[PDB]
Amino acid sequence: AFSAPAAYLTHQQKVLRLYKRALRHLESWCVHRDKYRYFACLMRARFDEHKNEKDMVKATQLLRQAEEEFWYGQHPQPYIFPESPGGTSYERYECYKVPEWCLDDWHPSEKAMYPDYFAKREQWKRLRRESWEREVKQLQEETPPGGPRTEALPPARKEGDLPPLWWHIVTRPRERPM
Amino acid sequence: MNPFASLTLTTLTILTIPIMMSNSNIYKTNLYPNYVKTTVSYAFTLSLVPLLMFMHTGQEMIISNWHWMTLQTVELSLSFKMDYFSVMFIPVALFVTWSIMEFSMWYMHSD
Amino acid sequence: MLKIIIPTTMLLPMTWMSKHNMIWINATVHSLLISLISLSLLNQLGENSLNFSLTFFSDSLSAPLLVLTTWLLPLMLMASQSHLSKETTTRKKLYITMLILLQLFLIMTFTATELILFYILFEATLVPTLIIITRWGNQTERLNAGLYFLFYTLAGSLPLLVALVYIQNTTGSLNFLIIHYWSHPLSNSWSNIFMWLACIMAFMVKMPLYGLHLWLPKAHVEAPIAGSMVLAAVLLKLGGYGMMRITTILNPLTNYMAYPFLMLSMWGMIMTSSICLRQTDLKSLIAYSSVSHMALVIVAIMIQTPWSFMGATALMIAHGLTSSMLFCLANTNYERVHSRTMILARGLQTLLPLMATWWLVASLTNLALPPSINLIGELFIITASFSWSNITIILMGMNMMITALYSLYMLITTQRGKYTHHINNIKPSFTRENALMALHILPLLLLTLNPKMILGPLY
Amino acid sequence: TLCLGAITTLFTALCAITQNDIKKIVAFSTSSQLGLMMVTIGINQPHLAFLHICMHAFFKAMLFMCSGSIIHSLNDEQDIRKMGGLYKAMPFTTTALIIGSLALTGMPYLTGFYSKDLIIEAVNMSYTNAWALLMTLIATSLTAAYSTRIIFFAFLGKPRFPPLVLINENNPLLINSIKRLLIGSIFAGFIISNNIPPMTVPNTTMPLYMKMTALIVTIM
Amino acid sequence: VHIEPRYRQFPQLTRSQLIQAEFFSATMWFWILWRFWHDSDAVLGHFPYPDPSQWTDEELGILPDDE
Amino acid sequence: GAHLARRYLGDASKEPDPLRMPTFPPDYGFPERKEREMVATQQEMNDAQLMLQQRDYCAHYLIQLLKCKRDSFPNFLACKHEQHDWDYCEHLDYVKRMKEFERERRLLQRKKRREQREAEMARG
Amino acid sequence: SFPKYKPSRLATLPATLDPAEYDISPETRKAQAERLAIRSRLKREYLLQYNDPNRLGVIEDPALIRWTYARSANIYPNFRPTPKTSLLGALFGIGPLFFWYYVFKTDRDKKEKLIQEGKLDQTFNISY
Amino acid sequence: QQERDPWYDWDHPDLRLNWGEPIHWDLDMYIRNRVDTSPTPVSWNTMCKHLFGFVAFMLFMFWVGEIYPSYQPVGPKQYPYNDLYLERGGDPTKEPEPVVHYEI
Amino acid sequence: PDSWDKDVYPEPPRRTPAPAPQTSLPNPVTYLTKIFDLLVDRPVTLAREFIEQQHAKNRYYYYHREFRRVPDITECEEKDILCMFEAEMQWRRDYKVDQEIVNIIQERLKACQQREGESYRQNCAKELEQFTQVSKAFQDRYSDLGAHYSARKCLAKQKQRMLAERKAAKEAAAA
Amino acid sequence: SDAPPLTLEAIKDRVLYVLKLYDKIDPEKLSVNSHFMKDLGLDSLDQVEIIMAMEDEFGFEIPDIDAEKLMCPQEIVDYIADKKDVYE
Amino acid sequence: RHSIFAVTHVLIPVWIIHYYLKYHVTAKPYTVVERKPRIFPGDTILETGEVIPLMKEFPDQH
Ligand SMILES: CCCCCCCC/C=C/CCCCCCCC(=O)OC[C@H](COP(=O)(O)OCCN)OC(=O)CCCCCCC/C=C/CCCCCCCC
Ligand SMILES: CCCCCCCC/C=C\CCCCCCCC(=O)O[C@H](COC(=O)CCCCCCC/C=C/CCCCCCCC)COP(=O)(O)OCCN
Ligand SMILES: CCCCCCCCCCCC(=O)SCCNC(=O)CCNC(=O)[C@H](O)C(C)(C)COP(=O)(O)O
Repeated sequence: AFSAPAAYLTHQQKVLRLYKRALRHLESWCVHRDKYRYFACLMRARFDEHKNEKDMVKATQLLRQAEEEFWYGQHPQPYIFPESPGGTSYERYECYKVPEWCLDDWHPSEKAMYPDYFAKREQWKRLRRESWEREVKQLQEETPPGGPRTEALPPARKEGDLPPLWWHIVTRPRERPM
Repeated sequence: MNPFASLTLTTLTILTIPIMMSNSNIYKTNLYPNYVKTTVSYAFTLSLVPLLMFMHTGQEMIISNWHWMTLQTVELSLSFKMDYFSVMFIPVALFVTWSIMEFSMWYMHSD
Repeated sequence: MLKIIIPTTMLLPMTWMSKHNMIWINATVHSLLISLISLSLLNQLGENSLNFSLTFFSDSLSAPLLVLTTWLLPLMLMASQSHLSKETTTRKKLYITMLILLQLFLIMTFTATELILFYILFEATLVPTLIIITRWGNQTERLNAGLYFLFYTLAGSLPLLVALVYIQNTTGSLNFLIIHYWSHPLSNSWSNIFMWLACIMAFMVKMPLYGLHLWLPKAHVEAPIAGSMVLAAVLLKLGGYGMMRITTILNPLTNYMAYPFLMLSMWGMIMTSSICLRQTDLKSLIAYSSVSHMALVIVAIMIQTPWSFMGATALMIAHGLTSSMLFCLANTNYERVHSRTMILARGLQTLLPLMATWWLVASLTNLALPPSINLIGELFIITASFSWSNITIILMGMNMMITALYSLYMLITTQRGKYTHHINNIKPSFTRENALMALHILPLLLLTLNPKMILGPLY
Repeated sequence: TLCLGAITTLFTALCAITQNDIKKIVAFSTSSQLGLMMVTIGINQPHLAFLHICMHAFFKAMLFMCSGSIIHSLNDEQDIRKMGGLYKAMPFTTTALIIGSLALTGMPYLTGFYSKDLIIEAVNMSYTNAWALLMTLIATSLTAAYSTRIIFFAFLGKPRFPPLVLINENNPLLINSIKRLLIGSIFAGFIISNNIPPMTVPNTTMPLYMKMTALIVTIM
Repeated sequence: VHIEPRYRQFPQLTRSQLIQAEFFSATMWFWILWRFWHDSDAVLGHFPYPDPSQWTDEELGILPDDE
Repeated sequence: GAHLARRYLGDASKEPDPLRMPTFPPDYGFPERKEREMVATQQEMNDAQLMLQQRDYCAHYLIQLLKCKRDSFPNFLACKHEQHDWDYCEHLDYVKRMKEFERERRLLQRKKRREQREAEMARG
Repeated sequence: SFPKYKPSRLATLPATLDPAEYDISPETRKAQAERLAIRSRLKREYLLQYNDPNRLGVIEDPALIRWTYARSANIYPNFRPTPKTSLLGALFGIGPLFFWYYVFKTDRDKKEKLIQEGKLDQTFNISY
Repeated sequence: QQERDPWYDWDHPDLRLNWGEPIHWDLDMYIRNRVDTSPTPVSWNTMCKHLFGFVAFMLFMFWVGEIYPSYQPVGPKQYPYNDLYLERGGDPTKEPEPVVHYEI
Repeated sequence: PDSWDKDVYPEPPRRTPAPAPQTSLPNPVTYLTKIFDLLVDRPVTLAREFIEQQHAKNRYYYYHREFRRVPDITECEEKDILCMFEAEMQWRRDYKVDQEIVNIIQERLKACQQREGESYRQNCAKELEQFTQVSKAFQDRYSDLGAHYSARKCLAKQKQRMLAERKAAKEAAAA
Repeated sequence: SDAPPLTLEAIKDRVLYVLKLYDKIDPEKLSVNSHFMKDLGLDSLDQVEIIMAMEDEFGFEIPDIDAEKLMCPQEIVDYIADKKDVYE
Repeated sequence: RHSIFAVTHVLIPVWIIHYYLKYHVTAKPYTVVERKPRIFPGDTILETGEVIPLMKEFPDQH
């Protein structure tokens, strides 16, 4: 959710993802810890059996058969973490995340409360306004003429700058705002 | 006169008081959940009486108090039925609701 | 009843004689006072109508419509003083003049005792609405919309005039009382069939019917806020009032002649309810909801039973109020975002809670929640149709489900979810918008307290 | 009505005996109970259905509250595969859930007896559809089948939750509410059943293999 | 009361909750046993089921295949 | 169950029809049948307002039980003899119905066997 | 070995079961690189406006405007009367009307015939 | 829209849409508050077969049990006054056919 | 009370049984009723007494309007608009009164159903018969007029009914 | 009440607790900055198992992307800290 | 102030409802209707004073 993706997934990445999915679904099937450890060790041995294969065609065929077998033997109701895309509390707190710019519309009587917080917010706004031009200049200098080739972004290079496009990453509301 | 009607209507009327008070300076404080729980408890213990009257004498009633509108030969009025089913299910529902609100005072403490 | 007509003709020059920064205040105050005065026509005899003079009379069907129009004008004035802030004084006065003229024509339309005068004013209402739509719109399509809104009306209403004068050459009078007392049956002949069609088609296209509804989405979308209010709240009810007044002479030809129109109304109500689901725009959804409700009203008028008439009157009033409120709610978001797309601004409940409450109440009253007058009218119409035929309920039932769906769909799309992450100009709601919402919604509940005022003469 | 109730209760119990989300299990449980209520209505026993409503409210609400307490204790976790041994970690909720489940299954003298036993007896001795009766009996068995699944996967065995233990139930509000509903689900059936007038002709002459068939299917 | 986490240790219990749970389980079992002792019929039935085959032919009013 | 198995899997003509029953005269094999006695009159049952299904030949014990329950209200455990009497009367009615069912069943089978024997005798 | 999974319109094929990804080729790698470049350029164009402190307003998305225009106003200019369109329009716009007319006419004719005979049990039908 | 990757940093996380990319013609139908086309653990034309078989078998078994009902070996219930003629509707000026029940 | 008339809305003599307790346990509903009386019924009675005292110091009368009898539509000339207007007004008043009569009968029937408890099917079938007669008469009077009803339409329907009755009687006399 | 305000010290302590308890790592040789491939001798499957163990310990799932690039305990604790919004 | 909640949330509403039911709802016919109380053989009616007869001396068996 943070690192920019690539144009494709390599064979190693695909087999690692299959291994993780298989272990998760096996843990879903084997509720108890000892049985899960037994069958996870068996699964690890099964994966390690073809660890040093160098025939790429054979490795691809093995991966295809393994994924077909996994899809046949997948758990219809796999365990999902509560805050995962399928969890029971996936987007539960999205209704409490208010964006920061809303504070700009507060009444002066409301801003009379919390003076120090608004002073700090003013300092942050001044910093962002000062750094924006250097950010955009660095972005326009560090890119090929045909635009960016990937979604990754460069860091701050000299001591006086901040990483480009940092405001909306740093000023996320919270994990649990209210 | 015949406290059956008065109590049966009161147990439903006093449930609406916190809804009317949802605008006063009690809805903006932290005492509102306890206020609603206490109101439900009082409603339940008040509704326990018509149940006793029914289990004693088997008394049932209909109260057509407000005449809403009449369309030709049809008449539509605010009528309440206080037979066995109503006077038996009201206390059970109020008891369950009181328990659920007391539980929610703890389960929803961080909302 | 000149005590209501004259104050509007005095609202005109005082609007034209006001200061540059005091036109809105005077207009709003005196329009509210005129509405309060017009609230005195609700005292209706159960025997017959109030006949003030030889030209103007008031019935139990006319009074709620008059009150609705007189209450509408201040709301339109309140909603119009936001996008007209940058306008010049003369053009603001011209806009208020158009609104005042439209209200005056509507008031004189709803109480004219003679059919030719009623037609004259019911057509005079076209000019101010067309001027408003084609002059104070926003997009380039408004002109086209105006053209439609004109011709779809006129091509349906020019034959009616001929029929009217023909009636005056045969019966000898066009006064409503004489027409009702001296009414005689119409024989089954091609001449009488075409007379029926001529008398019916104008009010059918003014509802509009399912096959003749193409002008309504254009007119309601490209018009300004006040134009949409007046179009969807009162200007649609002109066809229903005209049909309820004119069906007296059409019997017994109506029973044979109503089959195609009833079929069209039912199937088009289903079709427009289904269309509301797959809509990318926000005002078009409300326009098609208006089409569905007016199709239900058409069915009620066509089956021609007292319960159907009561339900038709109640549904007309309730739909006018609800559609006006929905259009205002959409206009607030349009002013915030400067776009009409529904999925552009999302999750507005976390930013505008009170507006979310207003949206919820409007959506609830749109899907006929009991005991609101919307459900009263809908249920009376449904019962009358069931008496007419036991199969009709199926269609009606289907509509109900679809109705709720799309209503909640809108309420879920614009209010719930997460915000768009890149619209940072959603300022807190002003007092004017909240006051407009409250003045829209409170009369609905106050009327559902005492429904007999809006049930028409058949009560 | 009888056919709809029978198919509903059987299908819902069959779906319940497999679910892993505890709230889903109790939701299918109450759906099956509603199906049984409609079965009771279909055999012309409305007062038995009303009594079943009154009895079911108590222990079903208590079961939901116990499930909610378990969920809140384990950092909002609802899958029974990640809740291990709570028999001793949460004693009061364990007792409440056990009592509520026993009342739901038709323990011969709890609040669920004076309703479910009479309903089953009335279904057995009525001119009804045979298939509906068979589905009702199978659903009665599946009720205990999913109840013991809840108990076994939620309170027995070894822990499976995250190592950081935050299990704490020493809060007077939760204890008092669960205690009130527990007293209700223990005594309200006997209190109510003995205080209402007879609204139906009771089934008095029954074969022994049919009088106790509810207990037989529950134990099986 | 203040309860601290354990991190792979048994949670800190209290005497009050234990005695409450034990008392309620005990009273449930006592009520069950009391009701079974006093109203056993409600489980076992009160009146015997007659055997239809063991009814003599005369009380049902039939003739032995004669007329 | 066993009656259902016999009727649906065996011979249907040898078993009574629960819908149309009794199909034999009430005095076929009986020399005298005394009319069943009803204790409570219509007016008492109407005043007590029992039900339209509780107004059988057993209603007297039900009326007595309802009365004794009403006077002894605060203690609801004082009505055991009356409840037992009502249950016993219900049981007697049920065993009477079982007697009628069995009588009809064996009467039908005897009639069919006699008809078969007569046909076999007349075959010659 | 194992029962094959066949996709449908409402249950599509999983990515892990798609032969289209195991059959790698330099052309496919180039295509994926171009797709990633397009997505990255669009994301950069969005983010440059998104984090701009000066701008205050709605970021106008050309894609959304294009979608709404295609769904609303670009339909009639691209419409041609063809046998498929003509048949579909005639059916879906006339057939339901005639079907409902026939159904309601038959029901009302039966009801009127029963009324004329005098066998309908119309008692207590005070309200209509 | 449900099949789209949930862990990607979408510009619109709820709709799972990036800014500027082409939008599906039927997006409002696939907004994942609506019609879902995600892969299923059990293939289509197999869920349909199983569900249709279950419902058809249930309906057929209900019908066959309706014509093979279950009852108890008892006679019809007896009621004292001509099967409660006066209370089951009345008409006290017709003297209905007597219904006599005898002891057994 | 004395407000409504006891013959238009009749009720049975209200026979109620006497309390005959058979236990020494304190009956709780009696204590609760006494507490309710002493705590609620007395203050409201005093308030009503005060309000009636205030009302008695200023009493005025309102009179029920009595309408004359005007010629009906049968003796109205075809094109004489004034007599037709008078007949139409009288017919509408009669229609409203007829509807209120039906309302009274329906209220009687509802009281019948509620009061008789479980034996409602037999005790007050007389109210059912009265409602059947009243509903049949009202239907034969104003069944199929529809909206835009008038005295002329009712007269035409009545004329058709009398013609049908005359034809049926003449045909039956030829049997 | 609810969970205490988790801090960086607790996160690091728990991460080192689970890692040094792994049977493929010598408890006396691993440090905060100990790379898995370089100075611990592990392959990709072991790193996947370590990530799964972290997920089970902290009760949240790390996506497959952003988990391929957590190669030392410091990176894991930093990722958890960034996601859970801890101060100290 | 110990128990003013009862007098402000129970006593006042019950007073208002009792007044409204006693002097306004009851003033109209057929507004509050109670089912006729059950009469058993043996009870004596209050107003009339008559006593219902025993039900036919039905036979008992211990
Ligand atoms: C008589 C009237 C017609 C009868 C109704 C027939 C079906 C009507 C057509 C339904 C319109 C639906 C389209 C518009 C709504 C928007 C779509 C929508 O709701 O989203 C689908 C949404 C998402 O599914 P989830 O499982 O919750 O996904 C969660 C995981 N992400 O699910 C739904 O809401 C679908 C609901 C559709 C119900 C259709 C089936 C109903 C058929 C019932 C027939 C049986 C009748 C019972 C007989 C009783 C015996 C007398
Ligand atoms: C949004 C567009 C809608 C368009 C609606 C327009 C159609 C309106 C219906 C027809 C209107 C014309 C009817 C004439 C007006 C009534 C006058 C009348 O009744 O006189 C008739 C005369 O009737 C006619 O002459 C009618 C002729 C029609 C000519 C124009 C045809 C217009 C189109 C025909 C089809 C329209 C109907 C369906 C349209 C549906 C909407 C698309 C009697 O003749 P007499 O002189 O009295 O002699 C009889 C005794 N010997
Ligand atoms: C419950 C669900 C069903 C069970 C799931 C079924 C899955 C079946 C498993 C069978 C596995 C196969 O056949 S697929 C055979 C896998 N093919 C290969 O290993 C060839 C190339 N190997 C490498 O690149 C590296 O050694 C690598 C392994 C990536 C490690 O690298 P790291 O050092 O970077 O971790």
